[PDB]
Amino acid sequence: THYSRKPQVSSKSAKAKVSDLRCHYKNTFETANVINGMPLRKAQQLYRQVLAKTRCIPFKRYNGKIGRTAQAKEWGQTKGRWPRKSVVAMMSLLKNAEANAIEKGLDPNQMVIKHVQVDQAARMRRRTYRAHGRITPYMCSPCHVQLFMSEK
RNA sequence: AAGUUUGAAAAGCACUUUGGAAAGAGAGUGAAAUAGAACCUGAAGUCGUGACAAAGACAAUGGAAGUACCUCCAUUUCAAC
RNA sequence: UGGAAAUGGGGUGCCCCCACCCGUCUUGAAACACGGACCAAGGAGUCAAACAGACGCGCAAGGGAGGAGAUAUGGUUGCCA
RNA sequence: UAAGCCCAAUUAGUGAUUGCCCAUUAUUCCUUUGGUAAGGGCGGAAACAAAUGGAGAAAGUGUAGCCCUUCCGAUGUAGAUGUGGCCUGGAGGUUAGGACGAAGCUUAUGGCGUGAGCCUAAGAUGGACCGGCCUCUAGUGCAGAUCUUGGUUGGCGUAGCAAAGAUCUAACGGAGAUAUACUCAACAUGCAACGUUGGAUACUGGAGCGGGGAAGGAUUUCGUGCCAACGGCACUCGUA
RNA sequence: CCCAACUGCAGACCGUACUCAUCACCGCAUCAGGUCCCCAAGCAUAGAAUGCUCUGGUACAUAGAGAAAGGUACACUCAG
RNA sequence: UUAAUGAGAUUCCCUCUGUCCCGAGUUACUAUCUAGCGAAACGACAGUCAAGGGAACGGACUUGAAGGGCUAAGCGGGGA
RNA sequence: CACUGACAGGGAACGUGAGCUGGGUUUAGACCGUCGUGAGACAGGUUGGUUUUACCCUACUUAGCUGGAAAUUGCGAGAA
RNA sequence: AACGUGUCGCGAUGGAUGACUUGGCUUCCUAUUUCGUUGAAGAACGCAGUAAAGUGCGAUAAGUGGUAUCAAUUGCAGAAUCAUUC
Ligand SMILES: NC[C@@H]1O[C@H](O[C@H]2[C@@H](O)[C@H](O[C@@H]3[C@@H](O)[C@H](N)C[C@H](N)[C@H]3O[C@H]3O[C@H](CO)[C@@H](O)[C@H](O)[C@H]3N)O[C@@H]2CO)[C@H](N)[C@@H](O)[C@@H]1O
Ligand SMILES: [K+]
Ligand SMILES: [K+]
Ligand SMILES: [K+]
Ligand SMILES: [K+]
Ligand SMILES: [K+]
Ligand SMILES: [K+]
Ligand SMILES: [K+]
Ligand SMILES: [K+]
Ligand SMILES: [K+]
Ligand SMILES: [K+]
Ligand SMILES: [K+]
Ligand SMILES: [K+]
Ligand SMILES: [Mg+2]
Ligand SMILES: [Mg+2]
Ligand SMILES: [Mg+2]
Ligand SMILES: [Mg+2]
Ligand SMILES: [Mg+2]
Ligand SMILES: [Mg+2]
Ligand SMILES: [Mg+2]
Ligand SMILES: [Mg+2]
Ligand SMILES: [Mg+2]
Ligand SMILES: [Mg+2]
Ligand SMILES: [Mg+2]
Ligand SMILES: [Mg+2]
Ligand SMILES: [Mg+2]
Ligand SMILES: [Mg+2]
Ligand SMILES: [Mg+2]
Ligand SMILES: [Mg+2]
Ligand SMILES: [Mg+2]
Ligand SMILES: [Mg+2]
Ligand SMILES: [Mg+2]
Ligand SMILES: [Mg+2]
Ligand SMILES: [Mg+2]
Ligand SMILES: [Mg+2]
Ligand SMILES: [Mg+2]
Ligand SMILES: [Mg+2]
Ligand SMILES: [Mg+2]
Ligand SMILES: [Mg+2]
Ligand SMILES: [Mg+2]
Ligand SMILES: [Mg+2]
Ligand SMILES: [Mg+2]
Ligand SMILES: [Mg+2]
Ligand SMILES: [Mg+2]
Ligand SMILES: [Mg+2]
Ligand SMILES: [Mg+2]
Ligand SMILES: [Mg+2]
Ligand SMILES: [Mg+2]
Ligand SMILES: [Mg+2]
Ligand SMILES: [Mg+2]
Ligand SMILES: [Mg+2]
Ligand SMILES: [Mg+2]
Ligand SMILES: [Mg+2]
Ligand SMILES: [Mg+2]
Ligand SMILES: [Mg+2]
Ligand SMILES: [Mg+2]
Ligand SMILES: [Mg+2]
Ligand SMILES: [Mg+2]
Ligand SMILES: [Mg+2]
Ligand SMILES: [Mg+2]
Ligand SMILES: [Mg+2]
Ligand SMILES: [Mg+2]
Ligand SMILES: [Mg+2]
Ligand SMILES: [Mg+2]
Ligand SMILES: [Mg+2]
Ligand SMILES: [Mg+2]
Ligand SMILES: [Mg+2]
Ligand SMILES: [Mg+2]
Ligand SMILES: [Mg+2]
Ligand SMILES: [Mg+2]
Ligand code: NA
Ligand code: NA
Ligand code: NA
Ligand code: NA
Ligand code: NA
Repeated sequence: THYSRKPQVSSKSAKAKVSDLRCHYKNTFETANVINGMPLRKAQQLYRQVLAKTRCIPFKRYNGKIGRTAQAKEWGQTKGRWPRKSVVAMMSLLKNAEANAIEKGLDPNQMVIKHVQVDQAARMRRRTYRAHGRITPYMCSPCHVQLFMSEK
C-alpha cells in the first residue's frame, strides 16, 4: 500500500499509514477525509470533540438513509454521525504521524495534513444463516489508510 | 480447490524510533523490495486520491457539422525559401 | 531555429440540427413479448466410412492398390513409424 | 381585409408563355469498387556522371492492383459464392530480431487500410525469448445460450441483529486513560465497552439455566499462557 | 482320602476424563424444533394446576437514547 | 328410527360484549436516532405527464404541458 | 321492511388482493343423485380445505439543506 | 454550494496474460515378466534424538545383512573413521 502522492518537500514532511485496519471502510472513509486540509492539532481537537459528541463527522458519500443532525451544518451537510471506532483508529494514526515528525526534528504544532487516502482492503468472510436453510455471506470490510503532513 | 513460479544466491530487512501488539517511520541487503515472503509478470472490472474539464431540470449513450480550450502525437516550413 | 509558425490527428466541453433498446421468434418489436448488473477465462458444423458432382494432379484401354516381403537398414539413443 | 372553403395566377390589360423552399430521385463533376467490360502501350527511340528535371515501365484472374484511356452497374433478410482478404496455436522451408531489453501488459502514440486489422512511438512496464514471408496443419476469432468457472458490483452502512423480564454500584486488574497546539480552574475537547471480588436488586422455583446416566459426541475435562482468526455486539472472557 | 475352625499365598481382562443439551447429540450453526432413565424441598390450594420461596443454579442470550405515523403482544379500558 | 356421544354442517333465543354506530386513551416490544456489527431479493438501460398513432393499454417515438439540485420519514397508484 | 329533499344511471384493466377479506368459483379428502362393465364423469347438490415479498425507481404525503436571470459561463449592460 | 458526472496522473482491490513445466494424454518396442493357506490383495495400529500429514519400514520398525560405490546426511542435533574391507 504505497503512497499515491509525494510531499512537496520531503525533509519537512512526515508520513504514516495502516493496512487492513479492521474498521468499516465507509465509516473510516468519512472520518479520515474531513481532516485532509486541517492542521494536525485541529484534527486532534475535532476527534476529541467527536468522541465527546459535541461535533460530528460529516457523511458525504456513504450516507444512504442515515439519520440527520444539527452538528453537520458546520460542514454544509445535514447527515453526520460519530463513528468512535474509526475515530480512535485515526487518532492512533495521527499519533504515529506526529511521532515521525518529532523523530525527523519537525514541530508538530506547525504540521498541516496534506494527503489523506482511504482504500478498500481485502474482505474477510463470515456467514449468516437465513430462513429456509439458506447460507448467505456476512462480510467484513477493512480499509487501508495512508496520510502525510507537511510543515507550514 | 490448490503450480510455495521471491532472488543468481537468504544476502529472508541487523540497528534506531513510535506503538500494548499488529505494524508505521528510518536504516540496511540486492542489479531490481512497486522482487518482502506461499513474494515472476500483475490485465479487465470496481474503488480511493490529487489535478483539471465543466455541467440546471431534456435518463445517459449515439450521428453530422463547427467552435472554445487543451495536447510528452504526427508532418511540413523558416529567406526571396 | 523558437517552450517558434503552420497543417493534420487526438482529448474535453458547448451550440444548431438529426437520433426509440440490444439479441431473438414473428405478417408485424421501441414494445405492457422472451434472454438481457460488470469483467476475465472457457464456450458450439468435428472425426470416420459409402456415394455423387465441380475443380487440381498422374497414367490411360488400361488405372491402382492392399496385405506382405526384400535391403539401403543384418545399421543406428534418435533422425529411420 | 383568413393563416377557412371553391376556382385561378407568378410580380400582372405592360408589351408574352421557369415566383419561391425542401430528397440517399434527375443532370453533371470528383473519388472508390465490380464488370459477360471496351481499347491502347510493353523489340527500353536518341541523348544525359558527381561537386550542383526526377522516377517508373511486370504479356498481366486476384497484390502497394504493369501503366494509361473509356463506358456501365453499385441498397438488401434467409441463402449462395469469391477474396496474392484479416487474425490464432502448431509443423516443413526461408529470412531476420533480442541484455544497447524478447513475450506479455498499459495509451488524449500517431500513421496506414472502406474493413477485418497492421505498424511505429512512450512506459518514470517487464525480464528471455521472438518477428516477416511461402507451404502444411488444427481443440483457430464471442456479447447474451434462465450458458460454465473465478472475481467483482449497485442495492448498503441499508433490512435488520426486538420470545426466554433486569440490572446497578465500588474497588482491584488491564495498552484498552482521567490520552488537549495556543487560550484556558474544573463542565462545554478520550467516548464507549471489559474480567474478578464485595455489596445491592431480581430470575430459575425441585416436571429447575439443580445433581447423575443411556444414545450420540470423543478431550469438549484440568492448570498455565495467550487475543491474530472464531463465539453474527463486545471481551482482559471462552467448549477459541 | 473326606471334613471343621483357622491360617498362608494368589485374586487376571476391557470400560472409568467430560458432555447429555435455550452451547458438548440431530437439524449446514453455540438454530425458540427434536431427544430415553433416576433423585425432587417450603407456603397457599383438591393439587406434579397456578403464584411466590430456603438449598443448588443464574442475570447468558448486541446494547444505549427515547411518548412520530403504522405495526406486533403469552397487554388493558371505553359513555349511550 | 334413534337415547347417549361429537375441535362435525345448519337455524333461532337468553346472557354478553369496541363486531358495529364511531371512534378515543394507556402499556411493553418495535419502527424512528445513536454505538458496534451487517446482509438478501432484485439490477437491459433507465425512471414527470396528456393526447396521438403504434404489436389495438409508452419511461423512450409525434405534438403539447411540466421539470433548479441534493436529501429524511412514510406510503402502496404505477413500474402490465 | 324503514327513513328521506332524494334514495339517478354509469366509467376509471368488468377502478381498487405486495390494501384487506376468502363466502363463492377451480386441486388433492369425503357423501348423494344421475351416468359408466369399469377406472371414473357431471355451468348437478354437499362438507372440509397455507392468500408470500418493498429496504429500489417514480407517484403521492409531509420533513431538511442549498445554488441560481447567458437559469451555473460573458465582462452579454433592458428597473411597472 | 453540496451530492453527482467526465478526463488524466498515482495508488488499492482483483489474480487474467505471457514466459516457465520432475504432470497428463496418445502411439510404438523389449522379456528366464503374472499374487495367495510357505497366509495374498485390502484394512488397522505402530516405528525417527527432534516427526502432524506424506513416504519408507515392522518391536531387528525412516530400517539389519550382502555387493557395488567412494566422503556424506543436512532444518537443528549427534557421530568412533577421516577411510584398502573392518
Ligand atoms: N488513467 C485512466 C485509466 O487508466 C487505466 O490504466 C492505467 C493503468 O492500468 C496503467 O498502469 C499503470 C501505469 O500506466 C503506470 N506507468 C505505472 C503503474 N504502476 C500502473 O498502475 C498499476 O500499478 C499500480 C501499482 O504499481 C497499481 O496501484 C495500479 O492499480 C495498476 N493499474 O496506466 C494506465 C493509465 O494510462 C485504465 N486503462 C482505464 O480504466 C483508464 O483509462
Ligand atoms: K475499373
Ligand atoms: K496477375
Ligand atoms: K451477437
Ligand atoms: K454495496
Ligand atoms: K474431570
Ligand atoms: K470474530
Ligand atoms: K391501561
Ligand atoms: K365424548
Ligand atoms: K417529448
Ligand atoms: K377483488
Ligand atoms: K390423493
Ligand atoms: K375446520
Ligand atoms: Mg430505516
Ligand atoms: Mg435514517
Ligand atoms: Mg438467521
Ligand atoms: Mg435447517
Ligand atoms: Mg515492478
Ligand atoms: Mg476554466
Ligand atoms: Mg469537438
Ligand atoms: Mg404473434
Ligand atoms: Mg420472416
Ligand atoms: Mg427487436
Ligand atoms: Mg403496448
Ligand atoms: Mg415472441
Ligand atoms: Mg419463449
Ligand atoms: Mg408581365
Ligand atoms: Mg450488395
Ligand atoms: Mg492447439
Ligand atoms: Mg482512456
Ligand atoms: Mg473450439
Ligand atoms: Mg470473453
Ligand atoms: Mg437500521
Ligand atoms: Mg434493536
Ligand atoms: Mg427481548
Ligand atoms: Mg425482527
Ligand atoms: Mg478531558
Ligand atoms: Mg473513559
Ligand atoms: Mg420466582
Ligand atoms: Mg433438571
Ligand atoms: Mg474448561
Ligand atoms: Mg463478534
Ligand atoms: Mg471415573
Ligand atoms: Mg465421571
Ligand atoms: Mg440430564
Ligand atoms: Mg437448542
Ligand atoms: Mg449432516
Ligand atoms: Mg390448606
Ligand atoms: Mg407446574
Ligand atoms: Mg405446585
Ligand atoms: Mg444462549
Ligand atoms: Mg437475539
Ligand atoms: Mg360498553
Ligand atoms: Mg369431531
Ligand atoms: Mg428485469
Ligand atoms: Mg402517458
Ligand atoms: Mg416500460
Ligand atoms: Mg405498485
Ligand atoms: Mg365495459
Ligand atoms: Mg376488476
Ligand atoms: Mg395478494
Ligand atoms: Mg393492487
Ligand atoms: Mg372458500
Ligand atoms: Mg364450498
Ligand atoms: Mg366442472
Ligand atoms: Mg450568471
Ligand atoms: Mg452580467
Ligand atoms: Mg508422523
Ligand atoms: Mg522379533
Ligand atoms: Mg564402504
Ligand atoms: Na484494473
Ligand atoms: Na483516477
Ligand atoms: Na447518392
Ligand atoms: Na465507376
Ligand atoms: Na391507441
